[PDB]
Amino acid sequence: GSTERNIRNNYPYMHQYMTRFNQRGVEDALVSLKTGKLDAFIYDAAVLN
Amino acid sequence: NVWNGMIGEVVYQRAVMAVGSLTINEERSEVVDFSVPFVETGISVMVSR
Amino acid sequence: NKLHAFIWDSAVLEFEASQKCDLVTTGELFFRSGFGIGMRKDSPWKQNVSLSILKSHENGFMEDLDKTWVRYQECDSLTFENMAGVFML
Amino acid sequence: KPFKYQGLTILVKKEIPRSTLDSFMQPFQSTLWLLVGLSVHVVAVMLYL
Repeated sequence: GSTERNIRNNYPYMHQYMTRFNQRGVEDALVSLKTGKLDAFIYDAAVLN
Repeated sequence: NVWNGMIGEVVYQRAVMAVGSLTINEERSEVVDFSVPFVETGISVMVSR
Repeated sequence: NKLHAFIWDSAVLEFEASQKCDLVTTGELFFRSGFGIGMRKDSPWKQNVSLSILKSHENGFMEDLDKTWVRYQECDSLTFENMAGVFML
Repeated sequence: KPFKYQGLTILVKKEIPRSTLDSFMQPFQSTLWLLVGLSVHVVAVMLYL
């Protein structure tokens, strides 16, 4: 997506560590963040709001 | 070097326009022709309270 | 206190409220839009200027500009004068 | 493309809640002071009686 491309362009090292916590979709990320499996979700402002 | 998805359909003349949650960035605007942004978006971090 | 309310852009009024303690905004933004680089219809600069603006948004240059020029707060915000009366008494 | 997203809003005066010397005399008016005296003195004397 666009968020991954922006992360790669800005902070490649952060992207390298973040690749191991990728999610299949938005709802899976939400249910993972509700539990302790995840701490922060990075995604576009409108959908997150 | 091949675009896939909504941008992929637009590039290869398979679709005149691509309405949807399409973020505007440098590479896409270089490859396709965007319109005026009608809603504010951007990277954001969403976490448990 | 010569004009009760001033209708103006969010950025300018937000900066003024940050700078001036006695002036405060209200929020609830309406008519959302974006500042643009106005210029003639038939100009070759258009595509390259738009690309440069988008690239500047892609990296933190616009964030750096916001930090340097806009995003700095002087005054945002019981007091002694509230209880001065009992000391007077 | 827009370089700063923002809308229209309203600026007003802060209207500081700055208080006066009588910040604790609001609940009762001046007359009640005489009245509260009339609620004590005439009692005390008759108690003495």
